[PDB]
Order: sequence, then structure tokens, then C-alpha cells
Amino acid sequence: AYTNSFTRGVYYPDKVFRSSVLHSTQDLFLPFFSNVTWFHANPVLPFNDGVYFASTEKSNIIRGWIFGTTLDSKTQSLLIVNNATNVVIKVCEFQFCNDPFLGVMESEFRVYSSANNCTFEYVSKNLREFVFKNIDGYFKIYSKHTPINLVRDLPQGFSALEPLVDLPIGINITRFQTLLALHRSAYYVGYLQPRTFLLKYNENGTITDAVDCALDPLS
Amino acid sequence: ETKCTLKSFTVEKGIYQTSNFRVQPTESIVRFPNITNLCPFGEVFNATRFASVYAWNRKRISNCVADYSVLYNSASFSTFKCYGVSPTKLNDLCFTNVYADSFVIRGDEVRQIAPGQTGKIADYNYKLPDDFTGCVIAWNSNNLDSKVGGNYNYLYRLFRKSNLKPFERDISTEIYQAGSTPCNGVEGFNCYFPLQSYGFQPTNGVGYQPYRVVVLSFELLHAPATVCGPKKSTNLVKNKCVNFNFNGLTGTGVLTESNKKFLPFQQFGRDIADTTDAVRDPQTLEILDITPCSFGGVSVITPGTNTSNQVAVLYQDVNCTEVPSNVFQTRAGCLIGAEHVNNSYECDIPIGAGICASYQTQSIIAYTMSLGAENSVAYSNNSIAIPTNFTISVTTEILPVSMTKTSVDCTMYICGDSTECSNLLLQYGSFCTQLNRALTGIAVEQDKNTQEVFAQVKQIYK
Amino acid sequence: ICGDSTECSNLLLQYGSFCTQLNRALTGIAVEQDKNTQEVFAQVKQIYKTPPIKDFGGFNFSQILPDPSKPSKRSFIEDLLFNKVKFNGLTVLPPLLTDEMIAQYTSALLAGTITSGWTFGAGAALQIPFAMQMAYRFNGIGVTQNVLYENQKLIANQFNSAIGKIQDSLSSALGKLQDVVNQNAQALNTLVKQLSSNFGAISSVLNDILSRLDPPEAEVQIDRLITGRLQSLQTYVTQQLIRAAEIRASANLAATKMSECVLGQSKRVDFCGKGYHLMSFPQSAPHGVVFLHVTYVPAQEKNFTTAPAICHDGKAHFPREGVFVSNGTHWFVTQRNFYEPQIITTDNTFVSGNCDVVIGIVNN
Amino acid sequence: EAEVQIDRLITGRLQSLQTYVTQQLIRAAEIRASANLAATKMSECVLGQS
Amino acid sequence: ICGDSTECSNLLLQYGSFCTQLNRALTGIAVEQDKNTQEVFAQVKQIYK
Amino acid sequence: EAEVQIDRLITGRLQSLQTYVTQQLIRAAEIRASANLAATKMSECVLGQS
Ligand SMILES: *[C@@H]1O[C@H](CO)[C@@H](O[C@@H]2O[C@H](CO)[C@@H](O)[C@H](O)[C@H]2NC(C)=O)[C@H](O)[C@H]1NC(C)=O
Ligand SMILES: *[C@@H]1O[C@H](CO)[C@@H](O[C@@H]2O[C@H](CO)[C@@H](O)[C@H](O)[C@H]2NC(C)=O)[C@H](O)[C@H]1NC(C)=O
Ligand SMILES: *[C@@H]1O[C@H](CO)[C@@H](O[C@@H]2O[C@H](CO)[C@@H](O)[C@H](O)[C@H]2NC(C)=O)[C@H](O)[C@H]1NC(C)=O
Ligand SMILES: *[C@@H]1O[C@H](CO)[C@@H](O[C@@H]2O[C@H](CO)[C@@H](O)[C@H](O)[C@H]2NC(C)=O)[C@H](O)[C@H]1NC(C)=O
Ligand SMILES: *[C@@H]1O[C@H](CO)[C@@H](O[C@@H]2O[C@H](CO)[C@@H](O)[C@H](O)[C@H]2NC(C)=O)[C@H](O)[C@H]1NC(C)=O
Ligand SMILES: *[C@@H]1O[C@H](CO)[C@@H](O[C@@H]2O[C@H](CO)[C@@H](O)[C@H](O)[C@H]2NC(C)=O)[C@H](O)[C@H]1NC(C)=O
Ligand SMILES: *[C@@H]1O[C@H](CO)[C@@H](O)[C@H](O)[C@H]1NC(C)=O
Ligand SMILES: *[C@@H]1O[C@H](CO)[C@@H](O)[C@H](O)[C@H]1NC(C)=O
Ligand SMILES: *[C@@H]1O[C@H](CO)[C@@H](O)[C@H](O)[C@H]1NC(C)=O
Ligand SMILES: *[C@@H]1O[C@H](CO)[C@@H](O)[C@H](O)[C@H]1NC(C)=O
Ligand SMILES: *[C@@H]1O[C@H](CO)[C@@H](O)[C@H](O)[C@H]1NC(C)=O
Ligand SMILES: *[C@@H]1O[C@H](CO)[C@@H](O)[C@H](O)[C@H]1NC(C)=O
Ligand SMILES: *[C@@H]1O[C@H](CO)[C@@H](O)[C@H](O)[C@H]1NC(C)=O
Ligand SMILES: *[C@@H]1O[C@H](CO)[C@@H](O)[C@H](O)[C@H]1NC(C)=O
Ligand SMILES: *[C@@H]1O[C@H](CO)[C@@H](O)[C@H](O)[C@H]1NC(C)=O
Repeated sequence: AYTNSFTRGVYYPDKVFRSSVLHSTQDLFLPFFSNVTWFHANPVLPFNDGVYFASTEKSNIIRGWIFGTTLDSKTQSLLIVNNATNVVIKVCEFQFCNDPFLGVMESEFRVYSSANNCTFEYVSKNLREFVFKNIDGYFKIYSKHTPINLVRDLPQGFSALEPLVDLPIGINITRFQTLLALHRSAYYVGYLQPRTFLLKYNENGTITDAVDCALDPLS
Repeated sequence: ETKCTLKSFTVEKGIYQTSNFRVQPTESIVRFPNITNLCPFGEVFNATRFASVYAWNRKRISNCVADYSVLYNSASFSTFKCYGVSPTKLNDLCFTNVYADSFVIRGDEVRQIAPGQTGKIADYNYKLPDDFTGCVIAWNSNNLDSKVGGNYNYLYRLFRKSNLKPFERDISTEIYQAGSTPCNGVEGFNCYFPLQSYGFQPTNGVGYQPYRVVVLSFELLHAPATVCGPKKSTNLVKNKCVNFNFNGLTGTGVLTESNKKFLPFQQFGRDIADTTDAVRDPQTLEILDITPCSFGGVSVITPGTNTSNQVAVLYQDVNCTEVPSNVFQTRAGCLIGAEHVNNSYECDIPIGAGICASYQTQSIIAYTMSLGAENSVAYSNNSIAIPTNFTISVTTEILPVSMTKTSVDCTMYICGDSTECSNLLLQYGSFCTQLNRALTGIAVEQDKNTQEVFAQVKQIYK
Repeated sequence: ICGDSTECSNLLLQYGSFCTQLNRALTGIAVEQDKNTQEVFAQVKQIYKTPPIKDFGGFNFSQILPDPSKPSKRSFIEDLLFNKVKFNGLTVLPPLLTDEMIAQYTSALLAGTITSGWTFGAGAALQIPFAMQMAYRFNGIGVTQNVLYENQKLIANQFNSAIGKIQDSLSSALGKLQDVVNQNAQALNTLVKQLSSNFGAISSVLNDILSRLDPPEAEVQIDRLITGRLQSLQTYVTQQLIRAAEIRASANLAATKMSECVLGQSKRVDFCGKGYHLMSFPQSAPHGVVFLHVTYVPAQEKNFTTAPAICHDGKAHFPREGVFVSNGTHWFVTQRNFYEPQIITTDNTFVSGNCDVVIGIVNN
Repeated sequence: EAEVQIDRLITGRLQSLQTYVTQQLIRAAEIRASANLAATKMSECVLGQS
Repeated sequence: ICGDSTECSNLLLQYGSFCTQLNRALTGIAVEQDKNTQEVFAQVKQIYK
Repeated sequence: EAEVQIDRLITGRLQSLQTYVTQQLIRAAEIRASANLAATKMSECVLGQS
């Protein structure tokens, strides 16, 4: 299936406070009214320039992503996981199952079978959006958690995404996947292009509205 | 200063802009956020049991806050050599990875842990590349590692086929073969076990007692960043023109308590026309406004040197409390050297915002110019005023008709009789033709100007 | 150009005196802005005040006369007008006349004209009752005085009701004043937004070329910024000269209208409104002036039949100051702008010639 | 190497000259308005009664 | 300036808003030329015959 | 090597366009003063007697 975003995937281009100021930016955005894939419950996707990624549930079936160029050994990759404990970022050379996942006893993690040469570690319904990008050896992640009053369909509205993380890795990326918690006892993928937007800033400094300046003559 | 600005010895009455007033920044400050992970070296430099010399350890220190000062000044180290980089500048640089290697050797073998050495240790136990970058630290440990009767748990390799590559490691235990005869895994002449053991004993002369060694090696692959020194932070003062740096933001100005509210990921605020006007202090996380340090033109008010040599001074739109008698505050700035009176005269020297100055009350004074004398007209609904006499008045009116006709040869101005310059001037096209055409058209207009005013009569009447 | 840095400031000395010329130009245009206001508004010697008891024949000037309980002692309509419309090296100088002073000037002009007519613009102010002044102005457009005196209450009601509509139409149009504000702000913003272009350098900051380049290499990069910033400043200064020359002509026209429509009655067509000029009133605005033009407009026309002359006793008669008209059967004389027929007598006609050379003569 | 130094002088002097000519063109237009006003006063104040 | 080429456009992008100012200046002139003609000729309410 | 020459070409071609636009601005203010005189003549000599 395919679906239509309406006004989705707007993130704060950077720090620096700001108030009521229709500020104009050039960056990598998800164009308004786009053609976003639909997935149910998954396969190896491309990256090619950033990614929008939403998801909907009350349980937690979406348990992180895996990135990289080959998703195996012989080249390095990232791995972002969340068991019922908390997030586990990790950067080694792995050996990934071609269909990697984790179970739910509640024993799991048939994800990889190798953790060699680790160069970075870290340990510690609902709509959960994420924007992933990778520039100059930094892997930036923006995110937002809005509550839907549906269960698993893409809604309409405006909600800007706030920066979360910054990782000075150096890693090359060309592909990525997803991770799901099996049954033993809905998600979308947009892509980002270089656009020019007009963001409206509130008096507290939040982005409340935007204009995509390449949609139509009025814009 | 006015005479110099005008390039003359007689200034006529007026008001002249003469220079500028710019408050200097008394001092400067820096700032940053508290520290958390300052790296716990107290595991590699504080271990209960070190590692052999033939199988050294290898800890890969990573993203952290490293403070090589607690190392450098600890005075407990018998040897602290730095090679790629002198020691005091370590707490001011950043790399990608730091590796720390650890082991135990004799006392007089610490001189083979250096780039470009030879000997049983540097040949085949632990080899340092020839462009090393890190530092080597070593301290005596006789009381910990040496035990009566001999501590035979610290071995080293004394035979190998070929010297090690830098940072290469070899923990094998194959029977060495010196002579040509094959060994078949049994000892004998020219078939030697390759590992020997220091038998350390507490009554050994120095140079025979165990030393513990740690080799820090800073490497810089090609990542985006990593661990580095702990950029300290100094105090911060406000309400004073200052020279500030907020973790990268370099600027100048007065800092003041704010009452805006950023979002809890925004560092600084900007204005329309894009100038930084607020910051957040990294350490305490409070918003502070940044206003520019007072500055403005300086004007000199003089009655004319043919009247007096007294002078008054206007600091334009500067608050009159931060200038360095008569100090008087105006909507146009701070006035010094004139007294404020309550009368109102016709304007003489215009200061601004309704204020003029004059040399009247032998001095200089300010006041709110007067528009004129007041007058009520005796209006009623059956009264009229009718004149009984008249005057004949004659007044003059003066008008410019024309100006001086001038021409400039564009080529002789720029080059001035030089063929080298003239041929290079040809590479710009028709600039000089355009300039001469513009200047000639306004010389033709000047004769038209006076033909249109004066030749308005057909005959010459007498 | 340099922003307090001695390295850039020494390189700048090599460009001569460009920056003394730019300041001379801007000073020359900041002095003429005060000269512009002085010649529109200081057109009085005395500050005239209006009488406390205000009976002007039924005319009501209360929405254009000063109001003490208001800000700056402005009139009620001067308020609707004032409600509708720090950087690096850039400053704004205040005008010499405050807004209070200019509102004082317009109230002196307005009290001079309500109370003395056009006499105060030629000498000493001589008072005259307001309806007799209105009758003189009707004479000036070619209507007789009895037409004012017999229609006084109607003319006063029409005037009051028409002043009441200016107040609605404004309270509910000042685009020419808004545009000059907008143009100046749009230019000042473009000037500052140029302080963040490279013009072909490694950055836009002098503290970044003075931190990753040695002095022999930073000269070449500082000069590329100096050239660009000088170009941009000089473009700003040229376009201000061209915009000030246009504001100057507008103020010169406003000064002529204040002389010819406020201190006089004009005969020029469409110079002080559309219609026949009776009188004009000034009001101050943020950076300009509003004129309220009061004109006479004729209405409700009828056709009659005309003749150029009347033949009688073999003579040809022409009207002294009117037109001969016929209602179908009888012949009268009117004045040309207002219908008021009279019997043709030897007091309102004159004779010249015999009645066979004019073409169109009628017998009467 | 004479050429590289001569080009900077050419560049500076050309800009000087252009500034002079633009400011003469703006000033001649102000003199023309004055001369038109003086022509109108000559016709209306000397050759008639205004 | 550039004219088709693409090596020129990225280099000219480094000069700021010099080209936006020039287009504004020329557009103002063109809008003034129609107001000139409206002010001279459209001085009449009705089209009289 | 080419960026150096292309910047010289750009500088010259931008100077030419600025000269052109500044002169069009000065020449349009002269046409406006003439159309203003025409409007006053149409009002005062065609719609009335002067
Ligand atoms: C940074 O460290 C300082 C102390 O070094 C912290 O200041 C403390 O603030 C709390 C307020 O919650 C006080 O109760 C303590 O007494 C303060 N300590 C001192 C020594 O003054 C400061 O809070 C730290 N920064 C953050 C963001 O927590
Ligand atoms: C290893 O740990 C010890 C103990 O915590 C540290 O020894 C301290 O050194 C300082 C400075 O020489 C003394 O003032 C303290 O008295 C010592 N500790 C004790 C308990 O007396 C030592 O600095 C640590 N080593 C490193 C490299 O950090
Ligand atoms: C002149 O006209 C004004 C109206 O603008 C009259 O003043 C107002 O009249 C109304 C009706 O009685 C009152 O409700 C207001 O309080 C009056 N004052 C205001 C609006 O400020 C004024 O009375 C008229 N003058 C004469 C002499 O009749
Ligand atoms: C003056 O008389 C003329 C002549 O009849 C009137 O003009 C005509 O009016 C009728 C009705 O409005 C039209 O159908 C004709 O086309 C008009 N023109 C002619 C007949 O040539 C006119 O209305 C009269 N004016 C006044 C003020 O009464
Ligand atoms: C033209 O006007 C005259 C007015 O002088 C009208 O004639 C008079 O009309 C009144 C009322 O009808 C009579 O009392 C008079 O006797 C009339 N004659 C005179 C000499 O006054 C005449 O009717 C008008 N004609 C038209 C066509 O309206
Ligand atoms: C105007 O009056 C004169 C004199 O009363 C008229 O002139 C007479 O006209 C008649 C008829 O054409 C002649 O028979 C007489 O000889 C004329 N007498 C004189 C002295 O000229 C004249 O015709 C009248 N006009 C009109 C249009 O009726
Ligand atoms: C998205 O693209 C696919 C490509 O074939 C197309 O079939 C589909 O209709 C598109 N969806 C929308 C909403 O345009
Ligand atoms: C969650 O997964 C991480 C991945 O390595 C693991 O380190 C952690 O121990 C797991 N949680 C628990 C409770 O075991
Ligand atoms: C990565 O792992 C492989 C196999 O474990 C090893 O041969 C290689 O040396 C490792 N990379 C580095 C830089 O040591
Ligand atoms: C990423 O892959 C490209 C392949 O074209 C390679 O040239 C590049 O060096 C890689 N990135 C890094 C940081 O080596
Ligand atoms: C945030 O914005 C709202 C509406 O714009 C405002 O009422 C509020 O005071 C602001 N600040 C908060 C909620 O802290
Ligand atoms: C200037 O000086 C001369 C002679 O010293 C004197 O006659 C003249 O009055 C002076 N002018 C003024 C304005 O004082
Ligand atoms: C100058 O500073 C003082 C101290 O805050 C203040 O009282 C005064 O009002 C300031 N000047 C003006 C013109 O406001
Ligand atoms: C001017 O008059 C005011 C009246 O309010 C008075 O307070 C003030 O002291 C006077 N100034 C001088 C210098 O006498
Ligand atoms: C007016 O024209 C008519 C034609 O209808 C003619 O008979 C008459 O003589 C003319 N009169 C004048 C005065 O032109």
C-alpha cells in the first residue's frame, strides 16, 4: 500500500531560539503531500538521503532499526535496539540474520550472530515519528511522540520534530531495516529531498506552521 | 578636533560631527557546562595486578572528558615523556581514540619503550611505531610486584623469528628452533622454550626492580570527533561591556538577566536581520540578553572662533551616565558644557528633538525652541477689521540657474600618457565613452537652462 | 566594513577617501529632511488661538480642532492618522521638530483661517465673521452672496455631514505614507544582510580569517570582503540620493498647496480638489500632511433655450453678467452657475449696435 | 608583474570617476528643477501680475 | 551575468542580494510608467461623444 | 584555474548592469517630472481657462 502525508516531517533545523518570525530555510525535508510506502505486520530498504519514519501502536512491536551499507561483516554498521529495558545503541561489525527480529519466557534477540570490532557502545494509541540523517560523519536523529486517538492509521496535522541524538561515527550508510517483536504467547517510510520551506515561529519559539514553497503557485 | 576635521583655521557657526565614542570592554569571560564523565583512569593507573610484558593489555579509552593534568602533575611518575605533543597542551586538544597499553618490565628496560629502539623488549615484546604520537608513563613498583623468594609470574619473550611490527602482539608458545635441525616440539640443543621469567626479589638493586608502564597512544582516524581535554570555565559578570565566549559564540556587549523562555534544546536566540541577541549559560542554564556596548557620534557646538573659543559637546544617543559642570540629558544624547534655561528663543544652532543652543547667557545653553509669539484674534460674529493705510514692500528672491561645465578625459585621468595602461584599459569596453557622454550631456543642459530663463523677450527694448 | 579590528582598518586606508564622501552625502540628505518640514509647516509668524466661545454660523470644526485630553494635543482626526501608519555602525537621528511642534503649527494655521480668512497670509490677521467669509468665497467662484445667506443652514449641514464622513472612511488609505516607510526599512535590512556574504572568501567573519590564516594569506581574503562591503555601502548611498530627490519634490508641492489652498482661494482647476475650490484645512500625519479640500459642486440641472442677445427698438442687448434663458414662453436673465431668473431690464443688460449682425438674436 | 599592479590602480581610479559622474548627474537634475522654477517666475511675475 | 553555464551560478550566489535589488529597481520603474499615463489621460469620468 | 577568470568576468558584468540600472533610475525621474507637467496642463489648459 501507499499513503499520503499531509504536512509531516518538519524538524528544527538547529539550535538557536526564535519567536514569531516566518523564517526561510533550505534543507532536506519531506515534501508536503508525498507518496509514503505502507508496511503491515520486514524488508531491506534504501537510505539514499535521510528518512522519515512513523509508527503506531500501544504495545511495542517496533523495536529499533539497523543501518549500514551491507548489514553484515566486512564493513561496519550501526545497530539501535530496545528490549523491555531501554535503548542500546551499538556500532560494531556484525553478522545480521537476513530476517532478524526478537521474540516475546520472553526470550528474544535472534537479530545478529556477531559483535566484532566494536567502535562505539551505549546502554542504559501512539504515534512515534523519527527523522534520520547522516552528514559529515555525524548521524543525526530527530524524533517526536504524539498521541493519536486512533490505533494504527496515519493521521493529519502539524507537529515539528525536536533533535534527540548526535553520533560522530564516520560510518557509511546505504541501507536500513526494522526490528519487530514476534508472536509466541503498521509503519511508513518517506524520503528527504533538498527543499526550501517557510517556518512560522511562535512567541515561545516553537514551529506552529510551515509552507512548502514548491508545491503550487500560491505557495 | 573640529578645525582638523574641516581642515581650516576658522570655523563658522554650526554643528559638526567630529568623531565617535566607543565604550571599551573591561575584561573578557568564558563559560561551559559542568562535567560528568571525566574518565576514570583510576582503573588502568590503579590496578591491583598488571599484565605481562609479552602479552600487554590494550584498553581503548573512548568518548569521555580526559584530564591529563592529574596525570602530568602527580609527581608519582618516574618517567613521563610525550612525543607527538608536549604534555601541557594535552588538556586543550581532541582526538578520535586513545589507547592505553599496560605491562611490567625491569627498571632499566624503560628506555626501550620509545620510537626507534632495539633490544629484547622492543624487538619482540612491544614495538612502538616510528611516528608515535602519545606519551609514555612509568613508575617503580617494587613493593607490589616483587616478593621474597622470587616472583616468577612475570615472563617475557626472548626468542622470535622476526622483530614485531609496531603494535603487533604474539602470545604463541611454540618451541623456538635456533639451529637447522628440526625440533619436533621437544627441548634440547638449539631447541629452546621461548619464554623466560624475571625472578623479582625485594633485595634487588634499582634497575633490577619491577617498573609498571602505561603507554597512551592518541590516534586520529577520520571520524567526526571524540574525547578531549576538559575545557574549564571562568566566572561571568554582567551589566558591563564585556568580551564573551559561550561555547563557541564569540561576541561583545553587555549581558543582562532575561525573561524569555527558550525551548529546552535551544542555545541562543536571534533577531530579525539575524543578529545574536540572547544566549543560555551552559553551566547554570539561564537565558541572558546581549545588548551592544553604548556607542555614538560626537558633535562639537561652537559659537564661532571669531566670537569665543568655548565649546559644548553632544554624545549622540548615549546615556549621560556612561560618558567618560553642566551635564544635560536630551532625547538626542548627552550634552556637556551648556546650561539648560527655561526661556524659549528662536532657534540658533539645532541640536534636535526640539532643542537648540545659543551663545547668550559668554557661554552656551540649551532650550526648547519657540515657534513664535502667541496671538488671539478678537473674533466675534459681528466684528470686522478694515485697514486704513498700506505699505509698499520690496523683497528679494535668489535662484540658481546654472553650474560649471566641466569635462574629464577618462583615459588621461586613469592612465595619463602611458601606453602600457591604455591597452589594459581597453579590456573594460565602453566605460570611458559612457562617462564622457554623461558629462557632455549635462554641459549641454546648462546652456539650455539659462536660455530658458533669460531669452524670454523678442526685442531688445530701451 | 571592519567592525573594530585593526587589521581590516589599516587595509581600508589604502582606498583613499571613499568613506568621507559617503558620510558627506548622508549628512547632506539628513539636513534637507528638516528643511523639507520647515517650509511646509512654518508658514505663520504668530501662533494663533481660536476663541473660547465658538459660533461660526452653524459650521462645526470640532473634529479638526485640537483636543486637550488627547495625546500631544492633537485633533481627533490627527489621531486616526497616527494610529493607521541598534546595529553595527547604523544610527537614526531624530527630527528637529517634534510631533507636538508640528501639531502646534497646524493648529495655528487652522485658527488663522477659521477666524481671519486669507488676510493673515498677506499681513496682519483681520477678523471677519465666518459666514461673511463664506460669502466672499462664493463670490470668488462666481455665485452671488444672497445664495449663501439664504441657504446658510443647508450649506452648514452639508459641510458638517461631509466632515463626518472623512472620520468614518479613515476610522474604518495612507498608502503613500506607508510606502516610503517600507522602502527605507527594506533598504536598511538589505544593507545589514550583506554583512554575511563571502564575496569569494573563506568565511564572512574577520575573526575566522584572522584565526586560520597567517597575515600574508589573510590580507588577500580580507580585501575580498572589503571590496564587497564597500560596493554594498555605496549602492545604499546612491539609492538614498535618488529617493531623497523624489521626497523633495513632494514636499515642494506640499509647500505650494499650503500657500495656495490654505492661505488663499485657488482658481487653478483640480489643484485644491475636484469642483470649485472654496477652502482647505491642513492636518499633520506621521511623515507628511493631509489636506481636507472643501469645494462647491453644482447639481440638479435643467435645460432651457438660449439666445446670445435680445433685439428691441432696433438695438441689440447683451447681459451684463449672465445668460438669457427661456422657460418656454418668457425670457429672463440668470447667473451662469445657479438658476435665479430675473426680468430683463436696462439695468442688467447693455447695448451695442443694431440687431442684424448677431446671428441668433431673438425679439423681446 | 607591472600588469598586476597596474590593474589595481585602474580598478580604483575607474570607481572614483564613476562616483564623480553619478553625483554630478544627481546634482544637475536639482539645478534643472531650480531653473524651471525660475523660468516660471520670470513668465508669471515679471511678464504679468500673479 | 552567467548565462546558461552552471559554474557561474554557484559563484554568483556568493554575492548576496545584488541581483534581487536590481530587479526590484527595474520593476518599480515599469510600474511607474503606467501611472504616468493614467495620470495624464484618464482625467475623465465618462466617455463623451 | 578557471574560477579565477570567471570571477573577473562576473565582476565586470555586474558593474555594467549596475551602471545601466542607476542611469535608468535617473532617467525615469526626469520622465516623471514631465508627465507631472503634462497632467497639470491637461487639468488647467484643457479643462479650464488659465
Ligand atoms: C552544576 O554544578 C553546580 C555545583 O557545582 C550545581 O549547583 C547546585 O545547584 C543546586 C540547586 O538544585 C544547589 O542545591 C546546590 O547547592 C548547588 N551546588 C553548589 C556547589 O553550589 C548545579 O546545579 C549544576 N548544574 C546543573 C544543571 O545541575
Ligand atoms: C589511584 O588511587 C589513589 C587512591 O585513590 C590516588 O592516590 C591519591 O593521590 C593524591 C595525590 O597524590 C593524594 O592526595 C591522595 O592522598 C591519594 N589517595 C589516598 C587514598 O591517599 C591516585 O592519585 C590514583 N592514581 C591516579 C593516576 O589517579
Ligand atoms: C459638533 O459635532 C460633534 C460631533 O462630532 C458634537 O459633539 C458630540 O455630540 C454628540 C451628540 O450630542 C455627543 O454624544 C458627544 O458627546 C459630543 N462630543 C464628542 C463626540 O466629542 C458637537 O456637539 C457639535 N458641536 C455643536 C456646537 O453642536
Ligand atoms: C435636456 O434635453 C435633452 C433633449 O431631450 C434630454 O436628452 C435626452 O434625454 C432622453 C431621455 O433621458 C434620451 O432618451 C435622449 O437620448 C437624450 N438626448 C437627445 C434627445 O438628444 C436631457 O435629458 C435634458 N436634460 C435635462 C437635465 O433635463
Ligand atoms: C414661465 O414663467 C412664467 C413666470 O413669469 C410663467 O408665467 C406666469 O405663471 C404664473 C403661474 O402659472 C401666473 O400666475 C402668471 O400670470 C404667469 N405670467 C406672468 C407674466 O407672471 C409661465 O407659465 C412659465 N412658463 C412655463 C412653460 O413654465
Ligand atoms: C423681430 O422684429 C422685427 C421688427 O418688429 C421684425 O422685422 C419685421 O419683419 C417682418 C416680417 O419679416 C417684415 O415684414 C418687416 O418689414 C420687418 N420690419 C423691420 C423694421 O425689419 C423681425 O422680422 C422680427 N423677427 C422675427 C424672427 O420675427
Ligand atoms: C505512488 O507511486 C506509485 C508508483 O507506481 C503509484 O502507483 C501510486 O499511485 C503513487 N501514490 C500516490 C498517492 O500518488
Ligand atoms: C537489553 O539488551 C542489551 C543488548 O546488549 C543487553 O546489554 C541488556 O543486558 C539487555 N537487558 C537485560 C535486562 O538483559
Ligand atoms: C576487525 O576484525 C577482524 C576479525 O576479527 C580482524 O582481522 C581485524 O584486525 C579487526 N580490525 C582491526 C582494526 O583490528
Ligand atoms: C563511502 O563510500 C564511498 C563510495 O563511493 C567511498 O568513496 C567513501 O570513501 C566512503 N566513506 C568513507 C568515510 O570512507
Ligand atoms: C507558550 O505559548 C502560549 C501560547 O502561545 C502562551 O500562552 C504561554 O504563556 C507560553 N509559555 C509557556 C506555556 O510557558
Ligand atoms: C569677525 O571678526 C571681525 C574682525 O575681527 C569682526 O568685524 C566681525 O564682526 C566678526 N564676526 C562675528 C560674527 O563676530
Ligand atoms: C540612564 O541610565 C539610568 C540608570 O538606569 C536611567 O535611570 C536613565 O533613565 C537612563 N537614561 C535614559 C535617557 O533613560
Ligand atoms: C523651570 O521651570 C520648572 C517648572 O516646573 C522648574 O521646576 C525648574 O526648576 C525651572 N528650571 C530652572 C533652571 O529654574
Ligand atoms: C440653428 O440650426 C437650425 C437648424 O435646425 C437653423 O434653422 C437655425 O438657423 C440655426 N440657428 C443658429 C443661431 O445657428
